[PDB]
Amino acid sequence: AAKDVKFGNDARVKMLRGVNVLADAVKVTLGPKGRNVVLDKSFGAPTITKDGVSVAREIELEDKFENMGAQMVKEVASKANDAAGDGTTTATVLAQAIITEGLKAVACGMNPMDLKRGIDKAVTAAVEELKALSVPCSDSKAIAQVGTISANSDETVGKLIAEAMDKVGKEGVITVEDGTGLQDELDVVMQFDRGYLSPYFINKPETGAVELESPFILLADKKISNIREMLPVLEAVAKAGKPLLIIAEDVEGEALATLVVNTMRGIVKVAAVKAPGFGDRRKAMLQDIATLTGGTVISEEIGMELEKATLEDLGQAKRVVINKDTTTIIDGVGEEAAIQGRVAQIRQQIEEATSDYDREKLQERVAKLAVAVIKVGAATEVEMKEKKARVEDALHATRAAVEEGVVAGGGVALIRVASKLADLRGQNEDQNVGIKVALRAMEAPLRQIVLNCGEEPSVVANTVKGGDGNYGYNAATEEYGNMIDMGILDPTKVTRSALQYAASVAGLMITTECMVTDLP
Amino acid sequence: AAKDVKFGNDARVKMLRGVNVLADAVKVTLGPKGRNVVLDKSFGAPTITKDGVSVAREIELEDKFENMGAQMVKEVASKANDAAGDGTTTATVLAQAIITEGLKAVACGMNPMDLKRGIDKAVTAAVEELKALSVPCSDSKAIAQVGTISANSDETVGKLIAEAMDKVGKEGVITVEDGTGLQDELDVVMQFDRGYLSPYFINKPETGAVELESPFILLADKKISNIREMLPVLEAVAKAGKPLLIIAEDVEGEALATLVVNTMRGIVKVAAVKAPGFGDRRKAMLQDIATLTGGTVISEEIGMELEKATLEDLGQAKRVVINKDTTTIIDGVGEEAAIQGRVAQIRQQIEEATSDYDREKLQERVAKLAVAVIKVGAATEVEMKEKKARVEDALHATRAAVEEGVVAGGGVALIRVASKLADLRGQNEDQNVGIKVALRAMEAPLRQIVLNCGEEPSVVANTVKGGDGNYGYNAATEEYGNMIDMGILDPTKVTRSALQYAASVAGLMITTECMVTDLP
Amino acid sequence: AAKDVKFGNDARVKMLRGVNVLADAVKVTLGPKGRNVVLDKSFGAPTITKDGVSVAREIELEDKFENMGAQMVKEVASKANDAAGDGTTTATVLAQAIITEGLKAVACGMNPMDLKRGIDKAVTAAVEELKALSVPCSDSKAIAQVGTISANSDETVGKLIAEAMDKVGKEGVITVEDGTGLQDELDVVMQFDRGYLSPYFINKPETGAVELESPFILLADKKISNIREMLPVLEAVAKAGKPLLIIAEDVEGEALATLVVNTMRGIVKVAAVKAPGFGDRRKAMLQDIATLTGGTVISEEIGMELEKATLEDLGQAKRVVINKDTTTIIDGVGEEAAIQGRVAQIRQQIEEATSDYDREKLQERVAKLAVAVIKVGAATEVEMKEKKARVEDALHATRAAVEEGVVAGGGVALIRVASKLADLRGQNEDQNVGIKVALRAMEAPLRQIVLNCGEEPSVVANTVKGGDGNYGYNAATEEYGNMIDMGILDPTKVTRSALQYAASVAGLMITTECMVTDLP
Ligand SMILES: Nc1ncnc2c1ncn2[C@@H]1O[C@H](COP(=O)(O)OP(=O)(O)O)[C@@H](O)[C@H]1O
Ligand SMILES: Nc1ncnc2c1ncn2[C@@H]1O[C@H](COP(=O)(O)OP(=O)(O)O)[C@@H](O)[C@H]1O
Ligand SMILES: Nc1ncnc2c1ncn2[C@@H]1O[C@H](COP(=O)(O)OP(=O)(O)O)[C@@H](O)[C@H]1O
Ligand code: BEF
Ligand code: BEF
Ligand code: BEF
Ligand SMILES: [K+]
Ligand SMILES: [K+]
Ligand SMILES: [K+]
Ligand SMILES: [Mg+2]
Ligand SMILES: [Mg+2]
Ligand SMILES: [Mg+2]
Repeated sequence: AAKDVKFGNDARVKMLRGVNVLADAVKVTLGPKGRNVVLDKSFGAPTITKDGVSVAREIELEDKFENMGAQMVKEVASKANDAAGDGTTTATVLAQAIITEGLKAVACGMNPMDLKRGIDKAVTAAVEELKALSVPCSDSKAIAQVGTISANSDETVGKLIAEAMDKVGKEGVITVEDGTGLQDELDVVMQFDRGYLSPYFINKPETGAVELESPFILLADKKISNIREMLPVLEAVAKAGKPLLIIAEDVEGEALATLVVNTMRGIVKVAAVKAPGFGDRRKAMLQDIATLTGGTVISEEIGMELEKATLEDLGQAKRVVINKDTTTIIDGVGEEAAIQGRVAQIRQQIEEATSDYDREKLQERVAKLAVAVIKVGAATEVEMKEKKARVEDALHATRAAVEEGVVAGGGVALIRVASKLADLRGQNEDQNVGIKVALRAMEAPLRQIVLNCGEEPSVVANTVKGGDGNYGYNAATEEYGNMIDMGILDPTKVTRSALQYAASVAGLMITTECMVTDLP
Repeated sequence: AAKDVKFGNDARVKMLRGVNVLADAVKVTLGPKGRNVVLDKSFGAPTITKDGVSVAREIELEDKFENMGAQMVKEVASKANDAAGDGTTTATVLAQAIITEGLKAVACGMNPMDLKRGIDKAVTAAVEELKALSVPCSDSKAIAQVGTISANSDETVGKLIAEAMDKVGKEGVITVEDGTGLQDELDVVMQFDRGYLSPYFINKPETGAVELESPFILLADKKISNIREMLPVLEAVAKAGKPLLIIAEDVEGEALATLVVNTMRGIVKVAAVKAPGFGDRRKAMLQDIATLTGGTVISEEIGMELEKATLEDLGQAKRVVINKDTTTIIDGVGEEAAIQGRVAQIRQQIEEATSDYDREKLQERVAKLAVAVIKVGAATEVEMKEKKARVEDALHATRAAVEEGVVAGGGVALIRVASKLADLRGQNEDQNVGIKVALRAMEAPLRQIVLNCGEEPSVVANTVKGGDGNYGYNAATEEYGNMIDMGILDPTKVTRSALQYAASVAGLMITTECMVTDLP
Repeated sequence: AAKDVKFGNDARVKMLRGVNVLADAVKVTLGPKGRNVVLDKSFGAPTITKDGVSVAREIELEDKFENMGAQMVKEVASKANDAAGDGTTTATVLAQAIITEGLKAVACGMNPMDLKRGIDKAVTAAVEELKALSVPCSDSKAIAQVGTISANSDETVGKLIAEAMDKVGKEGVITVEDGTGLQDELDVVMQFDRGYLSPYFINKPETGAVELESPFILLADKKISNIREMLPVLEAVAKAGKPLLIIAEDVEGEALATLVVNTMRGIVKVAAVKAPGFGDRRKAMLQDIATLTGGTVISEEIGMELEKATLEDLGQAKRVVINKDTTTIIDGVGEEAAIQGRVAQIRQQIEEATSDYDREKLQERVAKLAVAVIKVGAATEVEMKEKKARVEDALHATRAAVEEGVVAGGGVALIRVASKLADLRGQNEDQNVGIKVALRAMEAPLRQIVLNCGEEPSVVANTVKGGDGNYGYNAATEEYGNMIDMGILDPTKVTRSALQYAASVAGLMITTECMVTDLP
């Protein structure tokens, strides 16, 4: 289509106006005295949220150029989220603060492409300075604090996540789901998403689930349809007394029908459940189970018949629990040598994972061998969703603090790094201004946090910069102090991520001399 | 699409204006001197109703922001309904009254997120205070009163529900349907909607129905067409003397034809009726019958032939009654262990029911095992529907009073709790104002009830607050007295639910600093 | 969609304006000096009609609220029609007259919900008072009068319906159809809609019909295709001399072909006709015939072969008449014990009929055992349809007078009841006004009838109220007298029905404080 083409200052002013709308909608949620944003949503009720990326993703403006502005800087907030899990508002606030200052310089005749070089240099330095300030965070008290600050000063959420990480370990997974109840709730477990195939197996109608006591476990790679194949193994289990779980690709009617009438009567106690997964991942996961239980995968492809299996090839467990949705193996017989060998193998499979998706499902399996769910409580569903948004953010920050340490919150970390880089220069004057642009932007987080409390950001900024180390402003309590002593901890990873991403995008945005878009 | 983005006070004023339209449409129905709302309805006649949620669900406003207001607070009324069954108007009135007072504070510079904390704290306290005031309600007189007040002072409805609960018990179900007649009507019963397949079975032409005395019961999952399958079992029943009921998927002509000539002559006494339901629900229900009668479901799918059944697999009952429309099994042989085991299973099936429809049919079956129907009478159909709306509400309130006690109605319960929390404070001033916001809102129900009588709400409120305990205003009679003595009982569960839900939503709504929606 | 929401007086004024349009279109047809309404109709010619519900059903207004008004009160006219069959205009006139007076009171500050209670009480009383005044109506002269008044003073229609009810009895059915001729026409009949299957059976080419003299009757449930099955019975009829009628599901070619050549020659005299009905109704009706004729239904389903039938199982009749369209059995051998037993069975089948359709076909069969059609004559088709509309109304009123007696027409019945309830009071003042609202409305029918004659309704009303008993205004003749002596009879059922339904709806309509509808 025919295009509208704008140049120079006109293009930039539009680009900014756009940035500001997105920025201005997100910035209002920053900090403990941050407020919430309402996002209308076509199919049913609107959403109240503090989560900066959530606000950002919805912004789209009418004016084709302004929109372009907002649509580019939206990526800062968005990428922060995909890497860190928190800091999305901070990231957005920095980005604005750069873009704004940079463009002002561009208008003064300075060469954008150098302003960029400055900014980028100042940031590469700031990243390293932050790694210096970073003190690690591994005790449950520190983690609970990060969690708490991350969930907008909700101590329960901190406490609860800290408890969770303590229980699953570090090679273990934590999810968050909507609770039925009014208060928060933590559940801890190997399990996979498969129910009984035969609802006539439930041996405890109390729970509506099958509870096989100290059973054998048959791992069939192929899908079963004839009871002939089972007879040899079913026989040895019938003369052993112990029950049996059958985890094959599928238990077809002809061979299912029978199995039912056999437990129906009490001849053998057997359960049938599909195999966890699809394709090569199934055989991989099915193998994981064999290792935990000390059984052999009866793979039809690698020269085994299901009839030539014996008690030998069956896994064993202390207990088994299966319901309409999930199957759980409690404490398998498999030796911990074989297990941790199998784990350090899958651990290096995640190293060569060049795609995120290949990494997801792999660490899921290592957690099954080395898992927890937090259920979020609230009165209504508008409440549920702002709370659940905070819990996720908190969990992310906690995992990030663990893996990269913490720094003083209240945006002081950045303010310090800015004073430490006060001597940084570039190859020429424009690059210098570029550095100074970035350093001045580093104050923005603190400044906005203070501004959302309705106090004079210049005055607070000055007072924090007059101090040392972890002296900062506690926006919640409205007085100064030692941020680490007051539990106001941001993960290093998030503060770093915010800064890097804002800089990346904002840097480029300053180099805009022409804009091309469709006509209205 | 391009979005309209509004901030701060503008956004809030719009949000309120919206809340008020919904609120203002619902509030007019509050209390005995409440009036009705007419809701136009595209396909045919309009609806007259007092039921506050019904009005709420229809509100949708033109202005995109105002709508957002109304669409959020709509959830208060809506959730009250899903939890309690009554109090939806009250809930809505509170919500408004909070939002309004809170936003006024937000405009005074107070920190919304703290106003929220206050409100929420005041409410958590009020919930506990209400549990103190709650006296239980288990005698039929008290229940009839709750029912009566709930049905806008209709004593018949109270009386009739009280009678119903007395007869079904507490582990028994009550439904409401449109009556054909002009006056109300209660019917009480395991039974299901299926008649005889063969009209030539009626062994008592007095009633035009089959009355099988102390019979066996055959439960066939598959549909029958050949008499071959029957011969083995039919044989053992023919040499046992006792009659037989056959409840299979269907009794086809070839196998039906015969069965007739056999009872025709007196060789065996047999009835044939289709199975209750369709698909997986049929097999589920067919199984319920087996448990009540001590029989086995002869399921062709899970490896059973109909020929290999014996007297073993047949259920038994004390008596059976079947007519053109319904089949009734009176007092089955099944052991109450197996029954209540089967029930506590279906009881937890209703827990995981995430859809309303999955909940309906499940509790229907538990009533068949552990049932009454109220038919509502009215002259026209406009009348039918407002009445039926009141009966449902009443029934809900009665069931809620039973399970959580009652408190003094006329909104006095809340007014008392408010005087008891007069000393409640928070961590800081903004939180205090937040508490006071909630306590002042607690007066709104009484105030609106009085205002719908066209009398001075301040004057009545003052006079009730000057009193003690259950002193209140009786809006119907226009004079003060002891609300429990005057039968003006609200269930605790509903009063609590109203307050909790209003607070949840309204709390969040006060934290609004930005709104994002589509352009017009 | 976005809604328009109106409150209080605004909403009510709109609601009324709507009611009035519908009311005002219907009221013009009231009474003997009533006029007609023309209803445009998309597919072809318009409709002229006096029938008040017919006018009502077409009204739909542009203004969304006014429409709501009209759409609710439309139900009065509509329900009157479904219950009574006449009085739809009267009902509509009352409804208006209540709504109007009630709303005026609501505007004076009186509590709508009490105004309702008053109205309803006054009506429950009026219903009983009317049952007092009701004198029964069973002589043909009285019925002819009701019919006449009902058909807007058309004596022929009265006379003709009176003759009809006299001939079919009270357990007999009357239909009305369009006539081919220019004048009205009554036809009277056991018979059913089936002709000969074989046109080569007509033994009297004068009429073009088969006249079997004193024959046997074979009732075959199954459909016949082979002459083998017939031979046993056909044999015994061939050696008996008497002819035979065969009423089976069908007489197929192979078995039809033969039967023809046998009567063709004079070996046996046989007729073949399909069975009356479809499905379970066929077997039911086929059974009715067996009872009237003293034969057995040879039902293949309940263990009978057609070959094992003998003269035993054949019905018998005095004469049989069959043409291209219908089969008639004149005076069957069946004993009147068995017949009236079969009838009092089908009579109670119509009691449990909860659907209108289940009632239609049942009383059709009782008439066949214990039926008439009125053909309406007119010149054109515009004429046909107003006339046919009056005949139906008349027939309905006659059947209603029969079942619930009559009262003095000209709306005097209601005027009397109003003077008798002059002392009725309620629990409080608002309820009193509510009663007075209803009593004043009871004058409206008379008042409107008089007003359609262009005479002063107040003056006539006063003069009738000054009188006693059945003194009334005869609007046709324009002078006063004894309404029963002048033949001006309304059925009690209709007068009662009108009042009850108007009150039901109008009562509720007065309680309107808010209206919610879509935007324009
Ligand atoms: N009590 C406090 N005083 C000062 N700063 C705080 C306090 N609590 C949290 N913060 C800071 O405010 C920041 C707010 O983060 P948040 O508003 O969730 O946005 P983001 O998406 O950037 O995490 C945190 O980095 C933290 O350093
Ligand atoms: N006669 C009365 N006097 C005072 N209050 C009453 C009387 N009858 C009912 N109420 C109160 O009015 C409230 C009205 O409930 P209702 O209008 O049905 O709305 P909701 O959806 O809140 O139940 C009840 O909680 C009850 O306490
Ligand atoms: N000659 C008459 N004088 C007075 N009233 C009459 C006369 N003929 C009929 N009426 C009255 O007028 C009414 C007219 O009924 P109609 O206009 O058909 O409306 P509806 O639908 O109410 O039957 C009858 O109830 C009858 O009482
Ligand atoms: F805005 Be962040 F995700 F707390
Ligand atoms: F408005 Be409530 F449901 F009585
Ligand atoms: F208007 Be009524 F049906 F005579
Ligand atoms: K945020
Ligand atoms: K209500
Ligand atoms: K009329
Ligand atoms: Mg955060
Ligand atoms: Mg109520
Ligand atoms: Mg009439």
